[PDB]
Amino acid sequence: IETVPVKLKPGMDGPKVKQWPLTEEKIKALVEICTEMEKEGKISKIGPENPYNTPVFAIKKKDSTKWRKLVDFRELNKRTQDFWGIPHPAGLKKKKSVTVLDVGDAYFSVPLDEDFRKYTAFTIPSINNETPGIRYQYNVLPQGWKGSPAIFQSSMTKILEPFKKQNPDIVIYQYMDDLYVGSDLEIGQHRTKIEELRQHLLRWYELHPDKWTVQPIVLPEKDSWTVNDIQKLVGKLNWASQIYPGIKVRQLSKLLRGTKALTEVIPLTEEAELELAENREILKEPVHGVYYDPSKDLIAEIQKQGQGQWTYQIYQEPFKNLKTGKYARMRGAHTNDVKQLTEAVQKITTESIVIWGKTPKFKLPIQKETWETWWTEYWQATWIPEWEFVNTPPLVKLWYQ
Amino acid sequence: MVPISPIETVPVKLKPGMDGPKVKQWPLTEEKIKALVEICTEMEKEGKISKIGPENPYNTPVFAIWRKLVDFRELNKRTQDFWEVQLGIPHPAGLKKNKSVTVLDVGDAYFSVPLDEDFRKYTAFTIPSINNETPGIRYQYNVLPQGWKGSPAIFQSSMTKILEPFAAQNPDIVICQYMDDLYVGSDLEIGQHRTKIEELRQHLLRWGLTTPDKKHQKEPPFLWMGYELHPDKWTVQPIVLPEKDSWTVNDIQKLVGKLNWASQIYPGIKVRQLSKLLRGTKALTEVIPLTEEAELELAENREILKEPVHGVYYDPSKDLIAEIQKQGQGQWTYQIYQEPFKNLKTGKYARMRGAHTNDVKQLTEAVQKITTESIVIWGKTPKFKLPIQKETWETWWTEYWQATWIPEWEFVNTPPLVKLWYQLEKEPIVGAETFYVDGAANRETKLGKAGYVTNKGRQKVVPLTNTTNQKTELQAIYLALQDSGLEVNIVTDSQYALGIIQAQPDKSESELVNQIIEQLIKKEKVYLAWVPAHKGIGGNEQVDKLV
Ligand SMILES: *CCC(=O)N(C)c1cc(Oc2ccccc2OCCn2ccc(=O)[nH]c2=O)c(C)c2cc(C#N)ccc12
Repeated sequence: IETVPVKLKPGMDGPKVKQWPLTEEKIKALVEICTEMEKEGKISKIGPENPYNTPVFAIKKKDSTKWRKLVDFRELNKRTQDFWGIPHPAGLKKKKSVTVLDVGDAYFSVPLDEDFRKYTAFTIPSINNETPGIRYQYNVLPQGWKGSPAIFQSSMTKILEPFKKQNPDIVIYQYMDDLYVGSDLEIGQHRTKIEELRQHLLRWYELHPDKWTVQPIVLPEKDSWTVNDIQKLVGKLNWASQIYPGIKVRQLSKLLRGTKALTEVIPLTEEAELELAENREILKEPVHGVYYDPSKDLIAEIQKQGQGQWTYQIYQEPFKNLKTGKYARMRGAHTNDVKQLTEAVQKITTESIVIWGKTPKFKLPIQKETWETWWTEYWQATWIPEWEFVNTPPLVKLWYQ
Repeated sequence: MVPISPIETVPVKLKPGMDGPKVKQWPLTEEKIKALVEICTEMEKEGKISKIGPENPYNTPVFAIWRKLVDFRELNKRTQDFWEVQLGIPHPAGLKKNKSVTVLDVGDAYFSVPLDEDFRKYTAFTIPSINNETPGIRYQYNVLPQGWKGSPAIFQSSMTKILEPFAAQNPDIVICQYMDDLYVGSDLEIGQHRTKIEELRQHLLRWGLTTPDKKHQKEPPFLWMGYELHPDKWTVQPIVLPEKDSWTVNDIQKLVGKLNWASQIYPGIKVRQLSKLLRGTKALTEVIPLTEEAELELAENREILKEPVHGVYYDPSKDLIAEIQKQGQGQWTYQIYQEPFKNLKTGKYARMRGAHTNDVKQLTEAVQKITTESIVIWGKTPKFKLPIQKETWETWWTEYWQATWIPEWEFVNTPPLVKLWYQLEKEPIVGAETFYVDGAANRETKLGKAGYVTNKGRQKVVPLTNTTNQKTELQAIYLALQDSGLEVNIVTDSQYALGIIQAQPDKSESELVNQIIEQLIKKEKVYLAWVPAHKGIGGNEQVDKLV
């Protein structure tokens, strides 16, 4: 009911980002949505004196046919002054189950600082560049802007005070327009509790982190090894020696002496079996000196393994993985690589939000033009992370398979 | 007098920390001064400008060419940024055919849009006095000045806000603003069309804006931005390729400009060989001879451009189809249409700068470009006709290490077809000879060696001059491919060669890579395995090639 002064970082002007082209159905959807919002005073038309711009598109969330308006506030978010903070709940990832709730509508009940409004300008584009586009700016806290959860944090505390006082065993975290509610109850009790919390918030996504663990490096167990098997094993052990210090390959490399056919079976000497067993024991231990630094970026790498399987690693320093995983879920994307990749990016970003409370920087195994052409077609999340593209095939792919 | 509705003014500011312009007025001749006095007296009588006192410290130079021309470049430098009047040029193929298209001249409205009063003081200008014996006449603008930075945007936005209700309550017409002209199209009967035109003239007159009753100068065919717009079709303005005995740099740049421009409706235009001559020149007057490839390409272009070709307008009730053909040397051509033999438009795509490439990647990129262009022009993705088999694409995207996707498409049998030229095995080949390869080079003398040893006792080492480590590794793989049967296993330690081959190129800048590609094409089965170097892996002989 009272506006809090907001400004940008010193020396930085507002965002000026080109609006990318949109299909006719997304444009019409945005026209309906924005007309309804203008009737409710959430946004207002602006004139040519506003030079700023932030891209906009439209999506369709899970289990819903209604179009939703998605604003790409990444540039404005990095250009907005830092708000202050609350330490991340390290127990949220340790909980048995977590549920994500979209609380974005609440942001629309708080007015936005007048002098800042011009920085939220966006454009509904026209087909074939016939007009300069329908230009709007926000009058209330917009969805996707980093200042919205910071400004609403007091009100959110006031609304969640009775529920948090009633259930001290339930962990509640907030990131952007999402509310993460973790507990240890049964799925039915968790769903009834989620309906209880949503009806509690009304009058004012099943996720199980306990079923997720870090993935160790495993080596094959065989009764007969070919030359090729031993060569691949030596390669993988040499790669792992960058992570684990005491890895030793010389006794296994001794078996490869001579020019033999790749398919020829080679029996393991006793020294080779002992070396392999020592390597197994070394790989069963965690990596030495692995810590998280909140001042550093999180880097997420993804490898396409084929047959709908994807691997990923989250780290800050090379060979110091903070998280590893394997997303093989198949959900209506059996024939589309890009949809699978987009869903994998969204899941990894969610896991990173739960663990560290921020989004990672992705390295995507895809050409820039393909990804930038198609990723908005399958995006369903409120937030958007940063990404770069790798054009050279990494050799370590099969070592994560 | 009928009351005139006021046009809402746009608040304008200067750039932060800056001040208004202060430029010294040039001395003018007596006749020019008299001319500017008459013109400015007329404009003051009309209300475009007003006289001001000595308190205004700002000034902008004025000229006469009479005609008054105020040079606002300094005030433009000091004026805030505005939203663009246009985010792009409309394309004729996106227009939807109309039974009637009428043109209205709203130029007189340009001078009826008021300027923000707090900003008017920055537009001050001074007419010099005769013999400079009296103080010059001081004026300031009350309306949007021609040449000021914000005039087109503020004018377009004002006109848009004016036209918004009229367009909203007449959804059976189309109104488009372009500069000081309005274009109204409709499929209504000509009488109802002219009627609604009169209604528009009245609605505009309610803001005091006057549209001329005189028969307009613009009429079919419309000549606009190098285009001809006809009632039922569109094309480019006539493209004439000049006959030159010798071609200079500007001749060839004009030729590639004409060919690029013509390629949007004339199918099959090629610019590769003619563009190859302008490489790293940076000399506008330099005269470059023509290669024979440039002559053949130019002849094909003259054959394509011999007679006029037209594109049709867009019909949203029909499907959108885009067909692609490979032309060779990284060139691709495409046609976008809704009916066979009647193109909406055409175009071309050239491969990006790269060391290695293959046809499938290029076809993919061209598909993405056509998709983006089509979403721009028509707001939807077209159905594609591609010269590639379904099984080829499925093998490719299922085995490719990168994620890739092409939208809905169908195979069209139009040679040359895009195909995969080799596929490496997933497992070692039983019964095939195993070649352990290696190569090495001296960094100073540039002397190297490349060779192999095999499980059957076959061996080879070749000495090389003017070489590097990477070249000797590739050369080693090449020697293994040369001297092996139709099925072969190959063991290397070169992460460089594996990085290249795993990218699956069918063409390269390096002749060595191309030779390896030819050898791979000739084989039946190839398994390529990698091992760490200097790890004592027998067979992998670093000492044999380091001698
Ligand atoms: C605002 C005008 C504009 O941006 N552009 C590119 C533009 C369009 C145009 O054509 C139309 C204008 C209004 C309604 C409909 C159309 O075209 C529909 C297709 N069509 C074209 C021409 C014709 O005779 N019939 C027809 O059905 C025109 C004509 C122009 C003209 C000029 C000029 N000079 C500049 C921009 C135009």
